[PDB]
Amino acid sequence: AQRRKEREELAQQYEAILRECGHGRFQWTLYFVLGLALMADGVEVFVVGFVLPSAEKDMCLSDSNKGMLGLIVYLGMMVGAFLWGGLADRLGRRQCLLISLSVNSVFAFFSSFVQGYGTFLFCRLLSGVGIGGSIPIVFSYFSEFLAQEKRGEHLSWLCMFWMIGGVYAAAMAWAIIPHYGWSFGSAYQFHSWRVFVLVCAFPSVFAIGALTTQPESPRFFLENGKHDEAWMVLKQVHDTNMRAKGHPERVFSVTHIKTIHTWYQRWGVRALSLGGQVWGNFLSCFGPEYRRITLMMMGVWFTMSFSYYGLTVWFPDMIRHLQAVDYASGAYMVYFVSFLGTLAVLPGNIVSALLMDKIGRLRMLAGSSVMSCVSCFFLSFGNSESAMIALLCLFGGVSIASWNALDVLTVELYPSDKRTTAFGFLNALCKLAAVLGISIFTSFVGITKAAPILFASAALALGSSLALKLPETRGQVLQ
Ligand SMILES: COCc1nn2c(CN3C[C@@H](CC(F)(F)Cl)CC3=O)c(C(F)(F)F)nc2s1
Ligand SMILES: COCc1nn2c(CN3C[C@@H](CC(F)(F)Cl)CC3=O)c(C(F)(F)F)nc2s1
Repeated sequence: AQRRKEREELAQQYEAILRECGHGRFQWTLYFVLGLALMADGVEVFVVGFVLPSAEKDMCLSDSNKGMLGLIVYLGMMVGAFLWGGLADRLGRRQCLLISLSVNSVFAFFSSFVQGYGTFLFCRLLSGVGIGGSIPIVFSYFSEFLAQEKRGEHLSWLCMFWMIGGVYAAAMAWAIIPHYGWSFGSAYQFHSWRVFVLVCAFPSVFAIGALTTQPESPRFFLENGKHDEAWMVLKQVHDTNMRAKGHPERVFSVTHIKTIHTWYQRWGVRALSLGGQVWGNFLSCFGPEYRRITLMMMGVWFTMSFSYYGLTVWFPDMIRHLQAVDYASGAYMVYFVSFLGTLAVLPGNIVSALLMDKIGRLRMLAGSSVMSCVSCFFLSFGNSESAMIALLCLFGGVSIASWNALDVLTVELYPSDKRTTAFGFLNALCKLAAVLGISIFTSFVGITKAAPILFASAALALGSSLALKLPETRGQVLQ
């Protein structure tokens, strides 16, 4: 009964406290620290999508087992997303981010030394389970330090690190394992898939190391009744910002903050309680006051992920076909296209970041979705490799804006006590959509050119039609 009023008061006071702390060196530091975490997810996604389907041809496998590994890893990412997103609302943002990154790093490290396909599959699956939790936790964790004045722009600036991780993975793949030799094969060669697997883990290890230095989210502390810890963290933020700005004498004035109020047997009971609470949050996401928002969010996210991850398998085959037609008269191609795509995304992320708080989230999302639909439709007309690459750059440049807007909107539409639960559920749905799109678009490879693009464009059109119905959030305190 009373809790809604108490939480509204908490949000209103928290916004004022953040305005007192201001924006400065602390948020700039946290920005890079969490950017490393996003980069790790980018690296893993690239490895699953482009390296491993290329390595499947050298590692010995039965024909029926060829596509198994990516499916398994994406399902692991789905499970990890739901698990860590749910737990981050009960144990904390920093805690769960540390745990998930540790899992990812440990099993990525272990996968370098295995001597068989089964054990490699196991270790890679658990690495996926680990990394699946990063994005939902990262975005909420960063959002909880941002004042409403420029929260959208600051959240939008965060998405570059994912593309940077993709570029990092592609460059390391080209440098270390050209031709994608993957024999289960090193003897300390420094030019081997084991060394590539190790090098891909560096962003996650650095993320863990840097993240150990950062404080836990004070909003999480306040929502769980820990007044003094939240006060200490907020004082740390204020003092860091003011000392960096050359005003060490300024005093943090906040006096009091609103707050909300055998060994194995004990562990079992604890786990049961945690499961019950996570399930309660997940079911609350479909309560009468959030059901419609959740369903519309599901539709939009599913359609966007479906179209993108279907194109991830459509485009390389189109390039191969065009190259074959031209020749009728490698890793470097992937690295080159990835680098150009990142350079194309960059202007789109700059523009969307600068406009996010100027024109609102809904208009950004709708315009970017329409432009994404049309740019996807244009792919059917490419007659040559250069034109195809240019059109892919166009599509990425326009779609990054819609993904940014939907990230901000997803952050702001859900309350802090279940934000990471909602975000994790949506991210798990996105990875399920990735699985489905990859399989369905793989089924088209032998048939025709146009139907996959028409299908993706229709999916994006439906996504935009749903996106038009979401409520605007610009100019509101973080619920
Ligand atoms: C909707 O379309 C997306 C496609 N991206 N993409 C690429 C390169 N990437 C890889 C992407 C990033 C990550 F997912 F890997 Cl982490 C960004 C990008 O541009 C290629 C290839 F270069 F291999 F040919 N083919 C396609 S489709
Ligand atoms: C709801 O949960 C799922 C989310 N995934 N996701 C990502 C990761 N991307 C970026 C996409 C490729 C693009 F070219 F379109 Cl930017 C594909 C993808 O999966 C980001 C990002 F950091 F990139 F901004 N934001 C969110 S939300």
